[PDB]
Amino acid sequence: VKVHFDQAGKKVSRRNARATRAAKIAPRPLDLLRPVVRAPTVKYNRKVRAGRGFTLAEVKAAGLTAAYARTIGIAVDHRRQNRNQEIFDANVQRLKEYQSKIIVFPRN
Amino acid sequence: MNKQRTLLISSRGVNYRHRHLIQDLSGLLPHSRKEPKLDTLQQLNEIAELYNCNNVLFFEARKHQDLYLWLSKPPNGPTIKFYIQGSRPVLSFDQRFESSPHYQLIKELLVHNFGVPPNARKSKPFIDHVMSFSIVDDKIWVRTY
Amino acid sequence: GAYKYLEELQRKKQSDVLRFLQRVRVWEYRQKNVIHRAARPTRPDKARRLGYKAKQGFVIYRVRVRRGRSLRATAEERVGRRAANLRVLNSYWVNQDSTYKYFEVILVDPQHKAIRRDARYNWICDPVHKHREARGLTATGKKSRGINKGHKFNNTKAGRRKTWKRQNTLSLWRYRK
Amino acid sequence: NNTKAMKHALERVQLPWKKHSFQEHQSVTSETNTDEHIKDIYDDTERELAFYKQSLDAVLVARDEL
Amino acid sequence: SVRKRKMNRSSVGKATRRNKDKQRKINIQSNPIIAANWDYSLTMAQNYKKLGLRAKLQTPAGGKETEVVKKLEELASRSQSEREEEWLEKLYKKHGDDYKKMFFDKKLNIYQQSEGDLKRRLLRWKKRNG
Amino acid sequence: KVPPTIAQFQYTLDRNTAAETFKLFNKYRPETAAEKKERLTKEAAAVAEGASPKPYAVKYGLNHVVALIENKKAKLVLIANDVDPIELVVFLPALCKKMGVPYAIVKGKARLGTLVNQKTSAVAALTEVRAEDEAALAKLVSTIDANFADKYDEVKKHW
Amino acid sequence: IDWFTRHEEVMPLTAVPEPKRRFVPS
Amino acid sequence: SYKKGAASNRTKFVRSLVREIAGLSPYERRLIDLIRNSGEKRARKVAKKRLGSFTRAKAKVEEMNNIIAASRRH
RNA sequence: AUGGUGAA
RNA sequence: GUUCUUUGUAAAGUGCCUUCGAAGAGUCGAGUUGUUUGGGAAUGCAGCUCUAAGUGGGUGGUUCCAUCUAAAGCUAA
RNA sequence: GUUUGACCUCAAAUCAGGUAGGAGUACCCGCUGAACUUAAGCAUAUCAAUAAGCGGAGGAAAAGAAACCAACCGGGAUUGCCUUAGUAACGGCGAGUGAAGCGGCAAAAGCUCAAAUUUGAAAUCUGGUACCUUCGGUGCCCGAGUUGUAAUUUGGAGAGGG
Repeated sequence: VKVHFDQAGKKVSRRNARATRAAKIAPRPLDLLRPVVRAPTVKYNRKVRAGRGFTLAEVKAAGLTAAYARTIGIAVDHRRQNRNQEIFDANVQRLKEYQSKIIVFPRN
Repeated sequence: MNKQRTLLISSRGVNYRHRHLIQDLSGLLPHSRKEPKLDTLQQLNEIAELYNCNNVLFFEARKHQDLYLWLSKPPNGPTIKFYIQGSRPVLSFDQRFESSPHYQLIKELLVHNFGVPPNARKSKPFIDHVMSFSIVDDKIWVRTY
Repeated sequence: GAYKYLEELQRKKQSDVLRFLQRVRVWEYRQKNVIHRAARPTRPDKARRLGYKAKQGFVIYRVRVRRGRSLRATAEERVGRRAANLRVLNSYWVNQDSTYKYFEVILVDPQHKAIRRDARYNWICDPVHKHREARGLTATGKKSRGINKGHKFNNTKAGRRKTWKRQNTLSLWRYRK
Repeated sequence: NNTKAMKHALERVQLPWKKHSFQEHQSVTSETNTDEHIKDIYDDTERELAFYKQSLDAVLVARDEL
Repeated sequence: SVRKRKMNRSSVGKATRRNKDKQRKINIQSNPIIAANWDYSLTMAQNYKKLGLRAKLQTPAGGKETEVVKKLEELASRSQSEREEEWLEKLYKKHGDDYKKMFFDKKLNIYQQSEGDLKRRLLRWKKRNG
Repeated sequence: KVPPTIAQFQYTLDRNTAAETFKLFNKYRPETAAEKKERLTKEAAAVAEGASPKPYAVKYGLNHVVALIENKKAKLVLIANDVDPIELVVFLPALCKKMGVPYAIVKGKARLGTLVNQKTSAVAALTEVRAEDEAALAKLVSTIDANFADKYDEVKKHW
Repeated sequence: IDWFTRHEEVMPLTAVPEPKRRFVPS
Repeated sequence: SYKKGAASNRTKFVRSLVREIAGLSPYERRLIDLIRNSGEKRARKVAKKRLGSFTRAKAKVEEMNNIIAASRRH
């Protein structure tokens, strides 16, 4: 019989983990820019949720390349497909807004 | 005159309850032909061309809980779909089988398919059991005693 | 190059050419020990597509096993005990008899400096890969553990003891559900 | 589902059993047993008994012809 | 315990480690502008909002420009080899600007490069030289 | 009992033709590790202070030869009979017969190794040649096709 | 019976272009 | 399956080359004789029993028909 | 029952 | 931050145009004897017999359509 | 040449450099596997894909970049938590057994081979040795290696050129 006594302990663990990741990845926002996706099954199709990664198509239409996308902190998925038109539009707008916000520091 | 052959065939995926039904009825039928495996529909006519079988029983398997049995004839057979939730047999029947062509045609099939030809290859002289065929709530009920 | 021709030649196993090679080699491998070292892999196309480079540090042990637990894993386990310094990478079928089966299990020396360098194979030097065959982490071991993806492998995907312990031990929170 | 092609199937598929003996047919057409008169269709009580009688009384039709 | 009982008993001592304060107060390390502008009394997310920069790109579970200009400040701010240059001198003095003749040439243009390759390298050569 | 595609070997090239084959092939040695290294240091000493055509040599990798036959670039192909896995080279005489590239089964694998700066070679081929030895090469092609191919037309049969 | 090889081959089995690396000195 | 598995002249060449050089397996050696004597009907029966499914035995007997026809004539 | 120790 | 050196007709990236373009077999599968499960479409595995294909093959949905690419391997939290 | 020389194979040594055993074992990964006990006697269900035994690892292990789930205005490596749910389903329907996709979250990272030729030059590596700025670098010698070691490619394609 397991008991989760460490609910308070592991929240403090997880928070300090994020604090270290903040200290090491200083200007960057801890997590990658994830897409916006329509959920499967009749029950949940009304819900629109955070997907895994974009696509080569959504990345190419935004105005950047796949390998470069990952270095600027955009999660890229390759097995996901662009069947829906409205989702495609929403993600492209999401990337273009993100590209206006980003400030990529020089390597010198 | 009554010289026929039965051909019990199955699709990918059969065990416990359904394989109890396949193996025991293959044992109970002395003119049965037990085959390995199939995957799809048009091929089944050419399966009958091999063994000169006058009958066919095809176990199709779809939505994980159900059952879909296909009964047909070799040359130009009109098939009927089903959805159910080694001595010489005696074949009993029903009044409501003769009420419509819908049940009269399947009665004809159940006579010579699920029954027996007298000149079977593994035919035993001694009798043991009967075959109960009857309709209640738009469906058939068969028990062997 | 030739590996396409060999790949297709190894398909027709009971064909006249390969049939003759079997009956000669089956006699020859019975003359030698139970567990012994072959200098070169007899089916080199198969050796490659299971991760063998013909450089210093790679070893091809030939192993004999009885017929009628799995035989491929037993073959790997036998060479693991004899050649303890080596690490089992993969194994493959070469030849069989009525009484015995032969496998040409391929090994890597983690201690040899030609492997400690190059990054394509230096992963095997990591102590987490000591006796891969004794834990079923080889190709045949992972096969017998029923570890794939699908509806078929639901009860044995991420450890069959792990999913049992998860399902048959009560879990309670601070503020009870 | 039309009945024209169904009757065309009755032309080609159906074999004449009346020309031949009951030996070759071996099928008792247990007529006048409608079986819509069976009480308790969801409890499976009279459904067992009425079908068992339908099967066993059919043997006696074939018994004289045997 | 068996082993712990000896370690308490022995005159060897224990490898005493006090490292619980350092698990909370983590210093920032990867950016000097941030290193000056980071209140350690505040949390992670509170420090980001104080600066301006976003701490999370997704809609967060649960509930809730002095520095950024200095980042825009730091955002405001290849030759050819000796043989390559000397080889291009040989081509230019021989032909001039006839790139068709230059790539159909065998003695000076050994590696059979296209018109576009030779002219590009000559443009770079004409920048460093005449 | 040997299945006909095995023992299409052992019916090898004879004494005099094999000698003449090496009289040609020993002219076309690959430049050895020492010779190649010293040449490049000569190039380093010269070109750093103050043109050459493509040099012909024999081609000797199994993958390289199986490329060259069916390319088609090979003219003569020598094949050793003694190979540890025989199945490595059994298809190769058939490949040459199918693509119409003249081949010869030579006797001894180390015998191929000598002309090639290796221990063993299993297969050796001469893709291209200097102009002086062109007529000699084509004569050897006819010599090999008369001795090896025409005498053993029945080598595809008989166990 | 050397059946398939009796019909002697014509174009090579590939169609790959041959690179510029096989011409200008290496 | 956009990259389904196109013909590939080289792969077709290698498969048919090996098909003759290897010879014939004992069941196939029996099978080709069974075609010439007992017909294509009984050949498909033995091939279905020997192999797994009938869908395999069709393409197998069809391959044997191609081998026999091309051997004797050309 | 599992595993072990002893034994005219 | 502070410098010392950066080279070689070197190493890539991007868009357009042109010519090609190979992806794992005693394995997949098939029958059967056991083991595994609460597993109904013997699930998973092993033993034994036979053993494939390339506009292929595996898995699912009512006559097509959708979905991946096995039989090789590495990897933090 | 009745010599001699290439290889391949089998040897050798108190040679040079290494490495494996044993302890610990809570967790993990494999292998093997009872009985008291539950439904009425006990062959399954049931104790139990337990305990003991055996083998093997690590700071975690294992798992993992789809031969996946789905039937939707599709999701998109794996692992864990909440929920789906005591539902589907199975069980002399009984002792009862007992999931999974979706959804919310924790954490997020992808890639390397084998595959068609570097063929205008095995471009690679081991070892010995001499020095140097020594978890190594360089020169020289030796061996491995064409029965293929490097570079380039892994379907998200990719390569050849322009």
